[PDB]
Amino acid sequence: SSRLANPGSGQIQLWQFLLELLSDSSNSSCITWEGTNGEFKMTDPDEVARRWGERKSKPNMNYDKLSRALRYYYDKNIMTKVHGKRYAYKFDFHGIAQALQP
Amino acid sequence: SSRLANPGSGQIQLWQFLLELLSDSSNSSCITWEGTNGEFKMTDPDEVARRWGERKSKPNMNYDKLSRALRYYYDKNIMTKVHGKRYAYKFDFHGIAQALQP
Repeated sequence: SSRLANPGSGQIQLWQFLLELLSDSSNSSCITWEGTNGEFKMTDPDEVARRWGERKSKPNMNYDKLSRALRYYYDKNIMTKVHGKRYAYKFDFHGIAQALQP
Repeated sequence: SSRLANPGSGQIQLWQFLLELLSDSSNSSCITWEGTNGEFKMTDPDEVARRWGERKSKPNMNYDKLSRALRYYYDKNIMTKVHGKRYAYKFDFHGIAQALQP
């Protein structure tokens, strides 16, 4: 259900889009690794939502909606919110490993 | 250099082979998640090496050699050994995320 797409594809899912941005340190002004395995923070959440909007060509993509989509992963063992930090989330390797299986 | 292959492929790299086994809990008698994001343990290292040997059709694959190949990741920000535990290693999300990029 949460499935691997081709990198840079329009069909990519949000979890894998975020990993794509994280994997290039040059994006750190909008999204960056925290340092603690799998934790990341959106230093510019609106720019993250803008870029997700552009990838998906969804009009009116905004942080309200991105945060709704992000909420959907908390049940899927893909990601959780990090409490006490601003715009901070943590990937779950255990759900991510399955996402790479057929 | 550490690159994504097709699941179940003979051309798969060791890091992704291990994730494949981890992703199916039924393999826990030889290899299983520890619970702490990305940490895993080989409950039967010889059976892990046997299965890697079978995938790769390498004769005389054994734990000595697997542990040599595993050593190669400690420089690549893919994996490190967990000290104080038996046959225990930890994936690094930061190197794994790049492994999914072109």
